[PDB]
Amino acid sequence: DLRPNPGANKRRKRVGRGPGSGHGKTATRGHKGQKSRSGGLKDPRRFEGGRSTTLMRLPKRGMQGQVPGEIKRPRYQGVNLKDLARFEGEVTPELLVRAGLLKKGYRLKILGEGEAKPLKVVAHAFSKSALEKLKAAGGEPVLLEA
Amino acid sequence: PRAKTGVVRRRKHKKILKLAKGYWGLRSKSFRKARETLFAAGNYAYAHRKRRKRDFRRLWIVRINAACRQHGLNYSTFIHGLKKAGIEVDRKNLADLAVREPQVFAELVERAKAAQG
Amino acid sequence: MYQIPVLSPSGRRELAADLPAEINPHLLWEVVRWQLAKRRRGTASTKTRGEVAYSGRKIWPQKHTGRARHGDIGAPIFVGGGVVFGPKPRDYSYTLPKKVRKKGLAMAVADRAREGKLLLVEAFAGVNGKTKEFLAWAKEAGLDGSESVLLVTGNELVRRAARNLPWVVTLAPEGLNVYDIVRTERLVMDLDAWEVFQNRIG
Amino acid sequence: PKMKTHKGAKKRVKITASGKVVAMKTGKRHLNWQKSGKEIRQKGRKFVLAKPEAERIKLLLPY
RNA sequence: GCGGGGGGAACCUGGGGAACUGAAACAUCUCAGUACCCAGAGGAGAGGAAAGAGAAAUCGACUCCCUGAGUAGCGGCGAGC
RNA sequence: AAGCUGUUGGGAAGCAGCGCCAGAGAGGGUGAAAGCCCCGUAGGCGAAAGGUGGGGGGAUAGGUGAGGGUACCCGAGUACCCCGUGGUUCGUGGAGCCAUGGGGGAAUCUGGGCGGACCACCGCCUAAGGCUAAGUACUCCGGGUGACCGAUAGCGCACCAGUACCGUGAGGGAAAGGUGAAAAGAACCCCGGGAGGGGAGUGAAAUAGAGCCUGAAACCGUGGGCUUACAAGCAGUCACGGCCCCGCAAGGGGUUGUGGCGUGCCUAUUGAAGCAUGAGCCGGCGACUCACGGUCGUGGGCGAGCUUAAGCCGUUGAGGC
RNA sequence: GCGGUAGGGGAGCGUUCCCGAUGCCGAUGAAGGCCGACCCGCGAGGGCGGCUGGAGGUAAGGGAAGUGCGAAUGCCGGCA
RNA sequence: GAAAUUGAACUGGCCGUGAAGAUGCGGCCUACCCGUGGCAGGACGAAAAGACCCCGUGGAGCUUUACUGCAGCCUGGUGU
RNA sequence: CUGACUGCGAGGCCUGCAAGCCGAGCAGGGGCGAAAGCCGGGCCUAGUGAACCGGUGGUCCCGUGUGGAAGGGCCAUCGA
Ligand SMILES: [Mg+2]
Ligand SMILES: [Mg+2]
Ligand SMILES: [Mg+2]
Ligand SMILES: [Mg+2]
Ligand SMILES: [Mg+2]
Ligand SMILES: [Mg+2]
Ligand SMILES: [Mg+2]
Ligand SMILES: [Mg+2]
Ligand SMILES: [Mg+2]
Ligand SMILES: [Mg+2]
Ligand SMILES: [Mg+2]
Ligand SMILES: [Mg+2]
Ligand SMILES: [Mg+2]
Ligand SMILES: [Mg+2]
Ligand SMILES: [Mg+2]
Ligand SMILES: [Mg+2]
Ligand SMILES: [Mg+2]
Ligand SMILES: [Mg+2]
Ligand SMILES: [Mg+2]
Ligand SMILES: [Mg+2]
Ligand SMILES: [Mg+2]
Ligand SMILES: [Mg+2]
Ligand SMILES: [Mg+2]
Ligand SMILES: [Mg+2]
Ligand SMILES: [Mg+2]
Ligand SMILES: [Mg+2]
Ligand SMILES: [Mg+2]
Ligand SMILES: [Mg+2]
Ligand SMILES: [Mg+2]
Ligand SMILES: [Mg+2]
Ligand SMILES: [Mg+2]
Ligand SMILES: [Mg+2]
Ligand SMILES: [Mg+2]
Ligand SMILES: [Mg+2]
Ligand SMILES: [Mg+2]
Ligand SMILES: [Mg+2]
Ligand SMILES: [Mg+2]
Ligand SMILES: [Mg+2]
Ligand SMILES: [Mg+2]
Ligand SMILES: [Mg+2]
Ligand SMILES: [Mg+2]
Ligand SMILES: [Mg+2]
Ligand SMILES: [Mg+2]
Ligand SMILES: [Mg+2]
Ligand SMILES: [Mg+2]
Ligand SMILES: [Mg+2]
Ligand SMILES: [Mg+2]
Ligand SMILES: [Mg+2]
Ligand SMILES: [Mg+2]
Ligand SMILES: [Mg+2]
Ligand SMILES: [Mg+2]
Ligand SMILES: [Mg+2]
Ligand SMILES: [Mg+2]
Ligand SMILES: [Mg+2]
Ligand SMILES: [Mg+2]
Ligand SMILES: [Mg+2]
Ligand SMILES: [Mg+2]
Ligand SMILES: [Mg+2]
Ligand SMILES: [Mg+2]
Ligand SMILES: [Mg+2]
Ligand SMILES: [Mg+2]
Ligand SMILES: [Mg+2]
Ligand SMILES: [Mg+2]
Ligand SMILES: [Mg+2]
Ligand SMILES: [Mg+2]
Ligand SMILES: [Mg+2]
Ligand SMILES: [Mg+2]
Ligand SMILES: [Mg+2]
Ligand SMILES: [Mg+2]
Ligand SMILES: [Mg+2]
Ligand SMILES: [Mg+2]
Ligand SMILES: [Mg+2]
Ligand SMILES: [Mg+2]
Ligand SMILES: [Mg+2]
Ligand SMILES: [Mg+2]
Ligand SMILES: [Mg+2]
Ligand SMILES: [Mg+2]
Ligand SMILES: [Mg+2]
Ligand SMILES: [Mg+2]
Ligand SMILES: [Mg+2]
Ligand SMILES: [Mg+2]
Ligand SMILES: [Mg+2]
Ligand SMILES: [Mg+2]
Ligand SMILES: [Mg+2]
Ligand SMILES: [Mg+2]
Ligand SMILES: [Mg+2]
Ligand SMILES: [Mg+2]
Ligand SMILES: [Mg+2]
Ligand SMILES: [Mg+2]
Ligand SMILES: [Mg+2]
Ligand SMILES: [Mg+2]
Ligand SMILES: [Mg+2]
Ligand SMILES: [Mg+2]
Ligand SMILES: [Mg+2]
Ligand SMILES: [Mg+2]
Ligand SMILES: [Mg+2]
Ligand SMILES: [Mg+2]
Ligand SMILES: [Mg+2]
Ligand SMILES: [Mg+2]
Ligand SMILES: [Mg+2]
Ligand SMILES: [Mg+2]
Ligand SMILES: [Mg+2]
Ligand SMILES: [Mg+2]
Ligand SMILES: [Mg+2]
Ligand SMILES: [Mg+2]
Ligand SMILES: [Mg+2]
Ligand SMILES: [Mg+2]
Ligand SMILES: [Mg+2]
Ligand SMILES: [Mg+2]
Ligand SMILES: [Mg+2]
Ligand SMILES: [Mg+2]
Ligand SMILES: [Mg+2]
Ligand SMILES: [Mg+2]
Ligand SMILES: [Mg+2]
Ligand SMILES: [Mg+2]
Ligand SMILES: [Mg+2]
Ligand SMILES: [Mg+2]
Ligand SMILES: [Mg+2]
Ligand SMILES: [Mg+2]
Ligand SMILES: [Mg+2]
Ligand SMILES: [Mg+2]
Ligand SMILES: [Mg+2]
Ligand SMILES: [Mg+2]
Ligand SMILES: [Mg+2]
Ligand SMILES: [Mg+2]
Ligand SMILES: [Mg+2]
Ligand SMILES: [Mg+2]
Ligand SMILES: [Mg+2]
Ligand SMILES: [Mg+2]
Ligand SMILES: [Mg+2]
Ligand SMILES: [Mg+2]
Ligand SMILES: [Mg+2]
Ligand SMILES: [Mg+2]
Ligand SMILES: [Mg+2]
Ligand SMILES: [Mg+2]
Ligand SMILES: [Mg+2]
Ligand SMILES: [Mg+2]
Ligand SMILES: [Mg+2]
Ligand SMILES: [Mg+2]
Ligand SMILES: [Mg+2]
Ligand SMILES: [Mg+2]
Ligand SMILES: [Mg+2]
Ligand SMILES: [Mg+2]
Ligand SMILES: [Mg+2]
Ligand SMILES: [Mg+2]
Ligand SMILES: [Mg+2]
Ligand SMILES: [Mg+2]
Ligand SMILES: [Mg+2]
Ligand SMILES: [Mg+2]
Ligand SMILES: [Mg+2]
Ligand SMILES: [Mg+2]
Ligand SMILES: [Mg+2]
Ligand SMILES: [Mg+2]
Ligand SMILES: [Mg+2]
Ligand SMILES: [Mg+2]
Ligand SMILES: [Mg+2]
Ligand SMILES: [Mg+2]
Ligand SMILES: [Mg+2]
Ligand SMILES: [Mg+2]
Ligand SMILES: [Mg+2]
Ligand SMILES: [Mg+2]
Ligand SMILES: [Mg+2]
Ligand SMILES: [Mg+2]
Ligand SMILES: [Mg+2]
Ligand SMILES: [Mg+2]
Ligand SMILES: [Mg+2]
Ligand SMILES: [Mg+2]
Ligand SMILES: [Mg+2]
Ligand SMILES: [Mg+2]
Ligand SMILES: [Mg+2]
Ligand SMILES: [Mg+2]
Repeated sequence: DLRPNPGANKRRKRVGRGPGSGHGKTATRGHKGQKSRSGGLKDPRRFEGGRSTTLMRLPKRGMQGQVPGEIKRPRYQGVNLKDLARFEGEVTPELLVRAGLLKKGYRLKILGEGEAKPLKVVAHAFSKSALEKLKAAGGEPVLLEA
Repeated sequence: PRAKTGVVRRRKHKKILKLAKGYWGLRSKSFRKARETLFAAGNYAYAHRKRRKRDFRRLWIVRINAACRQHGLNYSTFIHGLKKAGIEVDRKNLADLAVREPQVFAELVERAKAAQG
Repeated sequence: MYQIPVLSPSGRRELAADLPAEINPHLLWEVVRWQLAKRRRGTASTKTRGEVAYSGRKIWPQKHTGRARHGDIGAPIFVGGGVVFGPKPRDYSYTLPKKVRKKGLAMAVADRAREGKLLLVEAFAGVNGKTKEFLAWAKEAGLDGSESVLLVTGNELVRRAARNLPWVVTLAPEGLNVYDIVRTERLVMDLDAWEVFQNRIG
Repeated sequence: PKMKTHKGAKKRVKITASGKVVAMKTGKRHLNWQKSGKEIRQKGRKFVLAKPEAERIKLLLPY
């Protein structure tokens, strides 16, 4: 096969609208036709009227922050045991971070629906329901500590 | 990649100018006046393409009425009788028989007369 | 597809490899496009009404002048003055997904193999980096110039010998890419080159 | 270049897990003086919006 | 006796330091330590061997790039940064 | 490195014939389209003198140990605190740390700063002296390369340009490239004061004749065909007719006599033929882009997964990690 | 079923540039220009014929924009 | 041997009509083709993107017991 | 006598937004009545103000190495 027609399979058409002409998007050019169609409209996203925005709502979202700001803390990443049921042997945060579901969130914590495999599991915490569903299958040690 | 205006604007202009010939003054030499006058001309042409019908209908009708009035009746009586006779014949134009073969026209006058009432 | 002919000093035996049967032309389109758009290089330049070399003074009062109404001569309405939306230097290349690349590659080699034009070789009598030797060897392999040929091998000397030839294009094994595969009607390459080709994908 | 998030928005609006936008019921801070207990419960909750709702989303989205 | 003086397209450091404009007015803020003036530097300059980072009993001079991140935060908690 | 013959042409590199080199089939010139005609190209070779030169090699300056005891030293109007401010994401905020104009004013390891007011505890660090390459930035200069310009473009300037010219001055700031392969640049005769032409001659071409390739449009003229001096017109259009012209034929081209009809273009407008706005006419320049970040749609790759960024390796339009 | 401004949608034409190009077209004459009552397309436009001109041009199929002018008391030049 | 100006012109009167103020529309009347010398009624004649008026959350100059600032002066503590 | 209750709220009215308005019924605990039942203020339609900012009380919260404290959040109520 050769450069005669690898051509894009009849849908990608670069046909950008060229509005300056006598037919298509004549004169006024693009949707304009009036005024205050010049440099640029004020936003409009959040803005305008000049009245009060929707800004009449309010921040209940407290703890917005202090000057030192963010307080670093062990962020807990959860994981359903139905996605854990994909493989079987004896899991540790290493295996979970290797599989695809963890992403170095570090503090692992199995939970949720799905069905339990009788395998073993080390974590940092355990949800009640998961702990029970897995209790009806196999063993499980708690976190390291930190 | 840059692309000057180049040949294009001339070519187009020349094309319009080709129709402009025959017009008076700048109206046939200058592209702009040529364009305007060509527009007006186009519209006039389209309208008179419908005018032609009315005009010829009228001419025919006058001639028919004249030659018909030579025999004794007017165009109204003529068409009344003719359409009443059953002769859907003669798209009014073909009543040119007023000119050539007026005898046929006369027989038609009779056939309209008797069938009129 | 599979049953490609392998040439060696001992006969015309055969071989086999994966090489998908189905071949989406649009994929080759996007890969080749990516290649030609990455090999592209931005350089076209122009100057704005501020990139000009003129003054800024209002050329005349505008009030009572009777004339038009203008500012500095750098304005694009002026001849010589700044360009409007002229091209500036910019990067045309992007990141086409690796999967797509290896895909299209294997697909190109596949199509060339399906046409039968592919040919794995090991016999290289044209040892010394000399055109006439490669010409005789090509005369042996059934090459003749009737078909444009892409040659792929790690041998520097063979590369040299085939380099000047117009109906042929030199190429390293790591240089293997869809554009060159598409260019030439017929593909010929080394067992080692085909091995590392299989190493990228196979 | 690279849209900065609207800090005012996030400090007072929550994006739903699906797509809707949630804010607190207004009218429960300054107008109180002897307003009925019916008021201060129904104003204590949060709610959706409508078409400014669709505007709100744009003001975030890296978030 | 040794050295200095002046020049150099842009780059660099330091000493000074705006307003239009933005906020659909405007004064806090914004444009911005940007324009510019001045001094000084060299093929670069600045920076640089912790009285540091800040949460790991962890890192181990400085500079530059990607990411961290439009996060932490700052803000007539507005514009915006 | 590797070319001769025939052929057409004013001229071959074209055409036809057989043939040759290639680690060179990049390109440029040669009267037209050259791998082999010239300059080059692939690939190699080269410095008495100057510059550069840890990449390598030598040399020096320099540096290298354990335990005990003693109370000597360890950067001053400094630390620290307060007043007024700067820097940091920090606008006084619960406002620390670093920096310091004013005031008070120590300690020398049982010392002192700091980890966001302050306190305790737990830890990090040694202030008030100084030096240092590399990685980074830029482009007056040199080279390379363009899905960059092609004389209104591209640097303002392809050309005797920051010139002419303008302004007291700082400053402003242009236009202007083109004979032909070769000047072979037109002797001599003729008209003319010259200018300028007519022969003649050169040349493929002089409709390449010297601001000379190609020579568009407005605009100005000459000749010719048609037409007009009782006719009321956005200048056209439809109809028939006459004169003129190309064609066997039928038809067609040009013009306009009479007849029917007919309130320029753009814009701004409730509304224009408007006594509302803009254009003397012609040619060229001229206006919805790009970057990053979003959002729906969309063509594909993959799929509980998908994708890499800087960079490194490679190459010199080769991609890979 | 088909009047149509603002506006939305669909399908196309031409200009420059790249792949297709170590190619094909070009002195038996390229691009550009002038002319036409001829051919094709609804149209933007493409093609042929005569003349001029003298060295370049670029298919089918794709790619990228300094891409189409009649007006801005627009800009430059030329001429009424 | 210029100039402003100039959409194009084959540019008449009345009565009406119409964005109400028509050489261009309708109706009627008038008028052989081209110029020279004069007048200035019309072409809302030329000239200046109205100096009057209003609008713009435009600019600038001035005022004061408009607001907030700054210089300058008065003033307590402190260093000298 | 104190339902001028606390924890809610099916379903609507009106409505661009926000906002305003009607409300059966469930759980807790009480009022009046023998009971049936009625009570989440007044025959009803005006008697009012998003947000930012701060005052006060309260509490399952956060609180920058850890323990406190400063500060902040949440609930209640206050400054037009
Ligand atoms: Mg339309
Ligand atoms: Mg227009
Ligand atoms: Mg309007
Ligand atoms: Mg805008
Ligand atoms: Mg609140
Ligand atoms: Mg903790
Ligand atoms: Mg999950
Ligand atoms: Mg143009
Ligand atoms: Mg005519
Ligand atoms: Mg009829
Ligand atoms: Mg600028
Ligand atoms: Mg400038
Ligand atoms: Mg200048
Ligand atoms: Mg200016
Ligand atoms: Mg004027
Ligand atoms: Mg060799
Ligand atoms: Mg190679
Ligand atoms: Mg109320
Ligand atoms: Mg209540
Ligand atoms: Mg509550
Ligand atoms: Mg409620
Ligand atoms: Mg800097
Ligand atoms: Mg504004
Ligand atoms: Mg203002
Ligand atoms: Mg201001
Ligand atoms: Mg600043
Ligand atoms: Mg230094
Ligand atoms: Mg800790
Ligand atoms: Mg480290
Ligand atoms: Mg170290
Ligand atoms: Mg800040
Ligand atoms: Mg020979
Ligand atoms: Mg020969
Ligand atoms: Mg010959
Ligand atoms: Mg020859
Ligand atoms: Mg080469
Ligand atoms: Mg030449
Ligand atoms: Mg060529
Ligand atoms: Mg050859
Ligand atoms: Mg060499
Ligand atoms: Mg050398
Ligand atoms: Mg040597
Ligand atoms: Mg030397
Ligand atoms: Mg010597
Ligand atoms: Mg020695
Ligand atoms: Mg020693
Ligand atoms: Mg010290
Ligand atoms: Mg002091
Ligand atoms: Mg202290
Ligand atoms: Mg501060
Ligand atoms: Mg302070
Ligand atoms: Mg604060
Ligand atoms: Mg100590
Ligand atoms: Mg101490
Ligand atoms: Mg510290
Ligand atoms: Mg602390
Ligand atoms: Mg300690
Ligand atoms: Mg200090
Ligand atoms: Mg450096
Ligand atoms: Mg260069
Ligand atoms: Mg190039
Ligand atoms: Mg020029
Ligand atoms: Mg030119
Ligand atoms: Mg010019
Ligand atoms: Mg002069
Ligand atoms: Mg002056
Ligand atoms: Mg001078
Ligand atoms: Mg100029
Ligand atoms: Mg020449
Ligand atoms: Mg002569
Ligand atoms: Mg004389
Ligand atoms: Mg010739
Ligand atoms: Mg010729
Ligand atoms: Mg000359
Ligand atoms: Mg020429
Ligand atoms: Mg000429
Ligand atoms: Mg001429
Ligand atoms: Mg001419
Ligand atoms: Mg006649
Ligand atoms: Mg008469
Ligand atoms: Mg008339
Ligand atoms: Mg005659
Ligand atoms: Mg006529
Ligand atoms: Mg007549
Ligand atoms: Mg007529
Ligand atoms: Mg208006
Ligand atoms: Mg009027
Ligand atoms: Mg007016
Ligand atoms: Mg007006
Ligand atoms: Mg206009
Ligand atoms: Mg005018
Ligand atoms: Mg105009
Ligand atoms: Mg013009
Ligand atoms: Mg756009
Ligand atoms: Mg959107
Ligand atoms: Mg959406
Ligand atoms: Mg689609
Ligand atoms: Mg597919
Ligand atoms: Mg998809
Ligand atoms: Mg799929
Ligand atoms: Mg990037
Ligand atoms: Mg990114
Ligand atoms: Mg590279
Ligand atoms: Mg190479
Ligand atoms: Mg319709
Ligand atoms: Mg329609
Ligand atoms: Mg409209
Ligand atoms: Mg070009
Ligand atoms: Mg190319
Ligand atoms: Mg090419
Ligand atoms: Mg010839
Ligand atoms: Mg020839
Ligand atoms: Mg021929
Ligand atoms: Mg010819
Ligand atoms: Mg010729
Ligand atoms: Mg061209
Ligand atoms: Mg062309
Ligand atoms: Mg031609
Ligand atoms: Mg068609
Ligand atoms: Mg045509
Ligand atoms: Mg044509
Ligand atoms: Mg032709
Ligand atoms: Mg040439
Ligand atoms: Mg093409
Ligand atoms: Mg225009
Ligand atoms: Mg114009
Ligand atoms: Mg002009
Ligand atoms: Mg003149
Ligand atoms: Mg007018
Ligand atoms: Mg006439
Ligand atoms: Mg009367
Ligand atoms: Mg009148
Ligand atoms: Mg009137
Ligand atoms: Mg009429
Ligand atoms: Mg009339
Ligand atoms: Mg007027
Ligand atoms: Mg007057
Ligand atoms: Mg004006
Ligand atoms: Mg005005
Ligand atoms: Mg005005
Ligand atoms: Mg004035
Ligand atoms: Mg206004
Ligand atoms: Mg005013
Ligand atoms: Mg206002
Ligand atoms: Mg307003
Ligand atoms: Mg104002
Ligand atoms: Mg203003
Ligand atoms: Mg104002
Ligand atoms: Mg003034
Ligand atoms: Mg002012
Ligand atoms: Mg005054
Ligand atoms: Mg002040
Ligand atoms: Mg003084
Ligand atoms: Mg004092
Ligand atoms: Mg004193
Ligand atoms: Mg309550
Ligand atoms: Mg109520
Ligand atoms: Mg109830
Ligand atoms: Mg009782
Ligand atoms: Mg009861
Ligand atoms: Mg009730
Ligand atoms: Mg009451
Ligand atoms: Mg009562
Ligand atoms: Mg209200
Ligand atoms: Mg409060
Ligand atoms: Mg409070
Ligand atoms: Mg308490
Ligand atoms: Mg508490
Ligand atoms: Mg704490
Ligand atoms: Mg507080
Ligand atoms: Mg509190």
